[PDB]
Amino acid sequence: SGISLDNSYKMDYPEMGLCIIINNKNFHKSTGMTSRSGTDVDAANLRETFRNLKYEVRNKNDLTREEIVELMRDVSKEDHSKRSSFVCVLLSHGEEGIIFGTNGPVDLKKITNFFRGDRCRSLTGKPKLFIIQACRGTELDCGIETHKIPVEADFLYAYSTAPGYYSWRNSKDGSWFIQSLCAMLKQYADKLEFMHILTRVNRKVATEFESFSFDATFHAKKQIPCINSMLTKELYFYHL
Amino acid sequence: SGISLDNSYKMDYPEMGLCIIINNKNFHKSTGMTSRSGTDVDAANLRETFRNLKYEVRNKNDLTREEIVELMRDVSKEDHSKRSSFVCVLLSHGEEGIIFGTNGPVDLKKITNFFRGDRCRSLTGKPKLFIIQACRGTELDCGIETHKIPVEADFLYAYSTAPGYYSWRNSKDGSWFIQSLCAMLKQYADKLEFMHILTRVNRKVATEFESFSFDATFHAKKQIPCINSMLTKELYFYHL
Amino acid sequence: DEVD
Amino acid sequence: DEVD
Ligand code: NA
Ligand code: NA
Repeated sequence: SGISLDNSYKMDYPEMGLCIIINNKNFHKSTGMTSRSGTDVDAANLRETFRNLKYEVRNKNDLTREEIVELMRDVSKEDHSKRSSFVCVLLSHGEEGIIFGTNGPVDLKKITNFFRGDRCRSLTGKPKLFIIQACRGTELDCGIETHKIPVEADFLYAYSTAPGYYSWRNSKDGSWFIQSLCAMLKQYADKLEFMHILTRVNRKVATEFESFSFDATFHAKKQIPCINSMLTKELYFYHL
Repeated sequence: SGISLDNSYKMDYPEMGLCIIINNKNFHKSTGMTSRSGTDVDAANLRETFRNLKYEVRNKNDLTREEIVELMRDVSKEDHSKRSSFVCVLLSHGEEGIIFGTNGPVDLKKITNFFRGDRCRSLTGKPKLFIIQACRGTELDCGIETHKIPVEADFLYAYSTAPGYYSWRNSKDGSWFIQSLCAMLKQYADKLEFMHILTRVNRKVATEFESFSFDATFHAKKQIPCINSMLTKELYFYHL
Repeated sequence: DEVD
Repeated sequence: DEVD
């Protein structure tokens, strides 16, 4: 044959993979967590956006911390042999390292570990994407006017906000991070490598949103998402 | 004029910026921290690699936790108006969130905060790069055989290892992460966007290194670095 | 606008 | 090989 190169993840398996969207809007009264108004906008837009990329989307809504873990354990035991990648979107409350089911928290690690290269063989060496719209702490950004591969390899964490910070959601328009994520896939999935799309998403969230509140503490705050890439090749949502 | 586009950081200021390399090899006996054999290989290679990119490199060696903070506070009060970016390389021990000076620890946040867009104006909107060769915990990877912008925006954390994990260093060859980082700049800085270079660095560290130890616990372990990008544009080390 |  |  000719000279070959292997800098990109193989994305021409018969199927792109599963997109799991976990949309948690209403929380058990006993936890003291408010309903996450507007997250249905986020859920519908993701579904539509990942449909266009040819992912097999499964929306789940108002899952308990047990149903979250069981869903993920079940999904990690399916046979992904014919699938190119795996995407999982978590829409919910949280703290650093943690996402809330409707009745209490789940550590992100417990979820992701299900897909470690050694625990989910049919996904070994395929890109596993985790998109997290949740709080990562309580800080507010005031802005300024202008043994062959690691088990942990091949993950990409697309964080809505920086470590330790609040994540912003609009009750009519959806969450800043997700509006921008879907817009930028619409417009750039057939042109840009994923890392360059997230960078666009970063710039949009950072440049075009400023919170508005009657409460001095919460008014005029900003957000910058966090890309955590343990990927080992470049990731394009198209193939040749 | 013609149609313009602004998806890349402006890198044609008169100067590329400062590269601060903090190389900490010998630690006060009272801390109980072993000397980091081989880190001088890392220091020399970085220096040479960032020299080739036209950065003003300043190596500092065996800094105390007070001298680290004072160095950074001083460097953040210089006038970076004529500089394109800022790079800072930390070679040392650590835990999650923390790097050790020769006599005790420093929180990464205290260092980086000096350069928040609101505290270091002459670097606002320019890319601030932080390259960290240090431990992030104690786990071992066994592998598997195959208000206008956020103050926190425009940072890139290039982590040697994944969150919670050990970082590996070879006493003759240098640290896996840094050998690969410098190799991949040599070879790709005049062709690839930075994110795509780090992805290459990830794949190299993940594919070509496996620890070797007489101690069963430490033998045959792996590593995958962590890219944390809060960047808002793409970053090329050349200009047109 | 609300925080999650 | 050593850990830092
Ligand atoms: Na958000
Ligand atoms: Na290393």
